Amino acid sequence: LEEKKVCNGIGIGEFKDSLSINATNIKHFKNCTSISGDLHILPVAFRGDSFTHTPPLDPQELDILKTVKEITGFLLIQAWPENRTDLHAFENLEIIRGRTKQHGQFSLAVVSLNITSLGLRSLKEISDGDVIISGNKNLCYANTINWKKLFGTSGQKTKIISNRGENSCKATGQVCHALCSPEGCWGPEPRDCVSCR
Amino acid sequence: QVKLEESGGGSVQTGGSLRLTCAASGRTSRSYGMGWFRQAPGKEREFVSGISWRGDSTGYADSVKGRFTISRDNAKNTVDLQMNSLKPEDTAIYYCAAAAGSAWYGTLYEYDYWGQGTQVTVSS
Ligand SMILES: *[C@@H]1O[C@H](CO)[C@@H](O[C@@H]2O[C@H](CO)[C@@H](O[C@@H]3O[C@H](CO)[C@@H](O)[C@H](O[C@H]4O[C@H](CO)[C@@H](O)[C@H](O)[C@@H]4O)[C@@H]3O)[C@H](O)[C@H]2NC(C)=O)[C@H](O)[C@H]1NC(C)=O
Ligand SMILES: *[C@@H]1O[C@H](CO)[C@@H](O)[C@H](O)[C@H]1NC(C)=O
Ligand SMILES: *[C@@H]1O[C@H](CO)[C@@H](O)[C@H](O)[C@H]1NC(C)=O
Repeated sequence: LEEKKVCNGIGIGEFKDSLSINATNIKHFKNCTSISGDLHILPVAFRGDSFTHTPPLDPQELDILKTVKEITGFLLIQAWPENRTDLHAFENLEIIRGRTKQHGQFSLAVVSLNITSLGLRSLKEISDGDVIISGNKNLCYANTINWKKLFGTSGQKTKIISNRGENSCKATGQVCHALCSPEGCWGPEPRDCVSCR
Repeated sequence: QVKLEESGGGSVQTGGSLRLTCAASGRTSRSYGMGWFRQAPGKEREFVSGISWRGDSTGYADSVKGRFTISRDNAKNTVDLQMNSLKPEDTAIYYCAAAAGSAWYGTLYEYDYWGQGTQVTVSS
């Protein structure tokens, strides 16, 4: 029996005036599979915000998002706990539709994190909007991805810069698994292959 | 829920002064500590100056201590950065930033909203 639960995104309805996923609102994402709206994850979430009586977000509770398979809007991640090497909280995210876009441009934005891999092992479609992945000083694998297989509209482009050097990534063992096709990988394991050779 | 726009940049001669402004729009009627950053080609984005919501607390990087002055006008919803005695070593794209809360921060990792940036070129 397959069940699907739709929930409001950040900025919409129950989260009308929220800036980010935070300690107070994150419980309301439990069992959600489809986000009708956007998800913002900002630095505010982690240091807390007394002005809104919002305490700091416990990083373990991000794992609530593991049930999200779809996002109609965009995914913006601008802060993430250091001790997490990837975005496994979104390891089951399949689709980002991008009906709404950040700055009217981006459907997926991963900025200034310390991750070493994206880990979006389940991502199969970014229907609209651009992808920006910059400033992640330790992030490898991002350049291997064949984004054209994931896009859906015409002028979708990427902006992937100022991450970990490909040479430094290849120098270390951080390269797609030998079972991965030339379509890239989200990480070093076969589960992280976009497609298997 | 805050959009930021930098202005006041362009070309300047060494020894000259220049005043950058950051205009905020959107949900502006809550606490934001505001910061100024800059990114020179090749180099990574560094902190320049920061100011608290109230405007009573301010910070400056050592490279600009004495020469730069930050201020804000919460009524106009603006943040100015007065740059004097400019040097070629100040050439960079200057970014304005906001961090939800009262305090400013000296790292880029605490700021929730960023501007597009303005180029500031300093020549002999
Ligand atoms: C973290 O998530 C939580 C939960 O989603 C979130 O809490 C919500 O914050 C908003 C914004 O502060 C609250 O909504 C406000 O409630 C107060 C009191 O009733 C009202 O004064 C506000 O009304 C304003 O709205 C008008 C239009 O926006 C303004 O023009 C006018 O001046 C009014 O003052 C506003 O409705 C909401 O009550 C809470 N909800 C809960 C369950 O606590 C929090 O903001 C998030 N924090 C971050 C940093 O993301
Ligand atoms: C989520 O589903 C579980 C069943 O797995 C149920 O017990 C719970 O009430 C549902 N809601 C939340 C918020 O966890
Ligand atoms: C990410 O790494 C930087 C160092 O480049 C560090 O300053 C920052 O604190 C790290 N992130 C977090 C959430 O601590």
